Amino acid sequence: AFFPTPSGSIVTSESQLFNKPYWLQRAQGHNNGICWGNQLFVTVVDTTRSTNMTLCTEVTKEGTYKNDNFKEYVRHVEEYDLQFVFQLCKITLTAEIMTYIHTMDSNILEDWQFGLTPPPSASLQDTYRFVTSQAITCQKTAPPKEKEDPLNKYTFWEVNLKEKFSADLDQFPLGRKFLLQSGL
Amino acid sequence: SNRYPAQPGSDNRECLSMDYKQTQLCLIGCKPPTGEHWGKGVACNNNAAATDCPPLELFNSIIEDGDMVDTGFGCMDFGTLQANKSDVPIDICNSTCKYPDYLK
Amino acid sequence: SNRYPAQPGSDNRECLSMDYKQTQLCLIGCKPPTGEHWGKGVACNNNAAATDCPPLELFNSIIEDGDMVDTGFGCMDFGTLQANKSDVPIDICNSTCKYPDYLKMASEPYGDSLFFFLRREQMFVRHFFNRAGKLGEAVPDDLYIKGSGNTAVIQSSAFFPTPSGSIVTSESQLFNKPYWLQRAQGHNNGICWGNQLFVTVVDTTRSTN
Amino acid sequence: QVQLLQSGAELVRPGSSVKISCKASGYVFTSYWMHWVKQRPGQGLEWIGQIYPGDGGTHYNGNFRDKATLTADKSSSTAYMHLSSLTSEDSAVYFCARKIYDGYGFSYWGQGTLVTVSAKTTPPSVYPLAPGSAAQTNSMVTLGCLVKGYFPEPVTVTWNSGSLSSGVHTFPAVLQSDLYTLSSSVTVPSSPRPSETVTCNVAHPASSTKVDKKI
Amino acid sequence: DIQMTQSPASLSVSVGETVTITCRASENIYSNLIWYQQKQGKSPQLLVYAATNLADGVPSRFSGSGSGTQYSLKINSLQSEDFGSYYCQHFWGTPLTFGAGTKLEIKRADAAPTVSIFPPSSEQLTSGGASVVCFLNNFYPKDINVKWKIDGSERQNGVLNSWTDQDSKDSTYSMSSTLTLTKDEYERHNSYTCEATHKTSTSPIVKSFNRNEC
Repeated sequence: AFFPTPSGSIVTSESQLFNKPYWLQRAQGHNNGICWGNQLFVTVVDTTRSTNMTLCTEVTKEGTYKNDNFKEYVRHVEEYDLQFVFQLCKITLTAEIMTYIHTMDSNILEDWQFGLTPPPSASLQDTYRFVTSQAITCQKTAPPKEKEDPLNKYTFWEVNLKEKFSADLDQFPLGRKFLLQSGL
Repeated sequence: SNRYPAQPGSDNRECLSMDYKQTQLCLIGCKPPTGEHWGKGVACNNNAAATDCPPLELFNSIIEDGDMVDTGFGCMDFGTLQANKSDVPIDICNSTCKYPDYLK
Repeated sequence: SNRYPAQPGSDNRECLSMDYKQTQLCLIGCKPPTGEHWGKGVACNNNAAATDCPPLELFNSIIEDGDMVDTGFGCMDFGTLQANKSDVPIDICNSTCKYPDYLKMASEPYGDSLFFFLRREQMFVRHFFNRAGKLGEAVPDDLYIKGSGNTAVIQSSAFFPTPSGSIVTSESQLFNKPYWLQRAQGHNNGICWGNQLFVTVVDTTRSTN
Repeated sequence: QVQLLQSGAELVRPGSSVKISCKASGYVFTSYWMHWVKQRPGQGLEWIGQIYPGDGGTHYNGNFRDKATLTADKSSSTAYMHLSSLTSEDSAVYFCARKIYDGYGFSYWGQGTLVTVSAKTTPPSVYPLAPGSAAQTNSMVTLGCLVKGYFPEPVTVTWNSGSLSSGVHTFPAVLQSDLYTLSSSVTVPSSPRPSETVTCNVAHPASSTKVDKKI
Repeated sequence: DIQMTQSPASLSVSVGETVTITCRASENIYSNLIWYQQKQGKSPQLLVYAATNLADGVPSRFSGSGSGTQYSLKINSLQSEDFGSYYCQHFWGTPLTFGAGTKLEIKRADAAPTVSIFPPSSEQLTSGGASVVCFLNNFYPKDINVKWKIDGSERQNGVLNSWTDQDSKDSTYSMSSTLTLTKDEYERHNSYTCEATHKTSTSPIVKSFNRNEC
């Protein structure tokens, strides 16, 4: 019954993947950058900046050492930052397009709050509709609940950006780097 | 030098420390990313000369915040697959480290 | 190998030697370059705290000369948080090793602390030692299975690594080569207000004894 | 909220072994050393030892060496001390000590535990005490009532079952030869004697002999 | 060990005075002292830590001072909540030692005692004993010495005493003194008395009784 112990190697300052711009010009899917529902999901993993500073709290102090006079902690600190730049884009909403978005998702088209949708155009079968208030042969009464999102069970680092937009780029780091690319 | 015979005793468990495989990655998108991990599942009907072996199956889920990444011990569950609980460090002892599917 | 049970007596302090991570960097400014470090602060003394851990607070100070650089052991004050004074190397026992904050100076709108900056660091681990003393948060029970006999006392699991350096070549230097400021990164494109500049270097590939 | 519960009274026999304990909550028990202390009556406190629940590393005093066995348990969140072959000079009060996580001095204590060593309990008897026919009539006449020779604590004594009782110095119980002796003397004007003829009742949270005597 | 010499044994003080308790050890402990307060029927309570720093909840009358081998605490305008028994505690050393203990008492003007002697009870005489008791009531100060006498010749053995605490009403004390003797020793001698020395009178309090009189 064998098992080895991995260790990893040196960590340079040129083998990093952060503190750098990343422009997009063609995404690898058919979604060319558009974010329906007005949220993203950015996830990063780092194991290079993973130090462990250790504390030392004393009990009783005198200049002759005894190892029980101190009681230590172990702590660890990590921070981040995020910066973005977004671009306003419009959707013309005509007849042959809302039939396409309807097959992708329902939650998109309701969240522009411009109409409601009958889910069938009717169905063929009778579906055996009872009216006599339930005392003969039990059925599954199935009370619905939309629950307003599917992700609310999980836990994330929620950050907010409702009050952090701007219209003038060049007073920020990313704007001064982005404008030198485009030449505007 | 691993000589003979083996030194007998009830437990030879000790205290060790080890390092981790260095890794850096970054994923964005409009819907949250999906990861996976091996996990113990259901066996089949009664088989005569079968050894005792827990079956292994794939599970897809949503990558919650706080769960670990693989670290050279395979992308497998560690809670319900180690009885002795003394094979990995504490940071992965009762947790289930996943790994994203770039293919799916 | 770290055998059970424990051998030693009252105090088992050792004498050892290590080195640091190699770090080269270079800055240019008209205001002095700021920096930070992790230091203690006050707590919330109306709650009946189960443990009374010292809280920690960030402090954006201004870098003086003679202040040390990070030595892989994190950017804290070792003056007040290492009360035993005997777990870091000698030079870092009674000071604070600051570290720059690049993402703050760049986000200052006037941009008068960075005209040009470069850095190279590398580090790996050579040996492994465990600290001594009693753990603050001892391990909870449902992550291990107890024993009997020579497995009586739980060993104190305060692990700390040692930095190791690396090789240092002369292809990967950063000095004796000029730097033309074709375009600064902030808004101050090379203008030195107040008739002063502030360069700073930290070099530790040329530190023989 | 932090608390250290402690049982207040404990009666034992000399030459036997008693298990004294105190209960810990409000904090995490494995993150603090624990100390125990002894205040000799008519003397200051005496520190006996130092114990940790996390590993079990013990510390004793040399004057308590082999006298107390410091051991604890982490499931029920309590620590124990256990004095072996107890004698009369350790009849005293005891606390268990909690400091701050820093640990300069003891921030919270327990309640206290007084230990007494004796062989058997005995109920007392009450005796009436009348004044002398000398010491002629001034304004105040001082009377007497004397209980004697009992074990253990406590004991209550009331004059007229609490009717007129205002101004009596109920004297503390002194222990001599494992039996306590208490006294009480009322101050009163001279005229209601022998009018009211005040009485002395004894109530005993024990075998509970309730006796009345006329003074 | 480093033993502590706390002085005085007590103090009679009223409201308002500036007070000082002496606290002295054998070795230079570097300001690592703790002072404490105990009232009757109660547990100690944290007042000051590391000989300069107050812990929370306390008023600013308490102030610490001293360095080296000597320390003392200062309270100005002392109040009725401060009365109790005290301890100053150093906390370096194997083993830790504590203060001697001063009971901080109330000051009052002195009043001569009202002491009354009694013949023994007839209930003990049937069982075979005779207890001779001298009750010392309502004086000041607490320190007093009692003399037992038989036939003019004093007796030292068999003397049992009792003191009470300071009353919270008028700051008084009440003392119970007892001499215990058998049945055959009782009927032989006829003169018994108690003579207590005090500051209010140069001559002691004279209270006697005879068996033939009553």
